[PDB]
Amino acid sequence: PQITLWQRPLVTIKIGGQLKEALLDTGADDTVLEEMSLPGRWKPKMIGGIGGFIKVRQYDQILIEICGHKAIGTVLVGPTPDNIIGRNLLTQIGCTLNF
Amino acid sequence: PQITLWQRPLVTIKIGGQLKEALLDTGADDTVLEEMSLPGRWKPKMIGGIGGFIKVRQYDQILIEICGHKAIGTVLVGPTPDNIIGRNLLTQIGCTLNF
Ligand SMILES: *[C]([C]C([N])=O)[C](C(=O)[N][C]([C][C][C][N]C([N])=[N])C([N])=O)N(*)(*)(*)C(*)(*)(=O(*)*)C(*)(*)([C@](*)(*)C(*)(*)(*)(O(*)*)[C@@](*)([N@](*)(*)C(*)(*)(*)(*)([C](*)*)=O(*)*)C(*)(*)(*)C1(*)(*)[C][C][C][C]C1(*)(*)*)C(*)(*)(*)(*)([C](*)*)[C](*)*
Repeated sequence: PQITLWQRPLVTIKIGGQLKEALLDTGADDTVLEEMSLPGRWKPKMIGGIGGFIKVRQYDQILIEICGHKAIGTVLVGPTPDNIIGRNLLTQIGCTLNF
Repeated sequence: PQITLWQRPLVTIKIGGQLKEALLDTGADDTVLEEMSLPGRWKPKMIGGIGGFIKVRQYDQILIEICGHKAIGTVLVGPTPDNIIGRNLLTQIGCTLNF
């Protein structure tokens, strides 16, 4: 899918048996979703964004289906305002920037 | 160009006499540049991200050259960690997302 930037680029993901909409974010090094329930062990961690720093938990080797495409990596769960698909998973579904 | 996401999608911009580097950020609605010297009048504005809110100053109709292409748009100048080119300018240089 070629996506134009007039509208936010939101995509359906299936993550841990639940369905979500997530933003495709090339400025995000990582993937960060709003609080949810994931099975598994996680480790504390903090990321930096524009308004400061949040404390999140990482889970690694989480299967995620992004718009019908399957990917497996680390997902950060914490208090982001929106679900964010970063470049750690954008390079698994093969996604590039073109202009 | 075709920009692949293994590395931050970082681009050279020329804005106000000055050379800067900025990230192409599809998750940013707006363009937020590091605090710098700009001519004109602006208005207080506040924006949010991961971490929370920042107070930035907003400039309309500023000419930017992004990877050589020119566009005119609102540029927000304030306390952000990196320079971000966001959807308001990225649709102007014809940028798309592909997977
Ligand atoms: C940007 C800024 C502007 N303004 O544009 C941001 C945004 O867009 N914000 C907004 C909010 C709204 C939404 N809400 C709801 N949905 N609810 C405003 N208006 O303000 N964006 C953001 O933040 C994104 C992210 C980004 O991409 C970042 N990342 C992180 C990880 O944090 C980028 C970065 C920064 C620092 C340096 C590097 C890069 C998301 C969406 C949150």
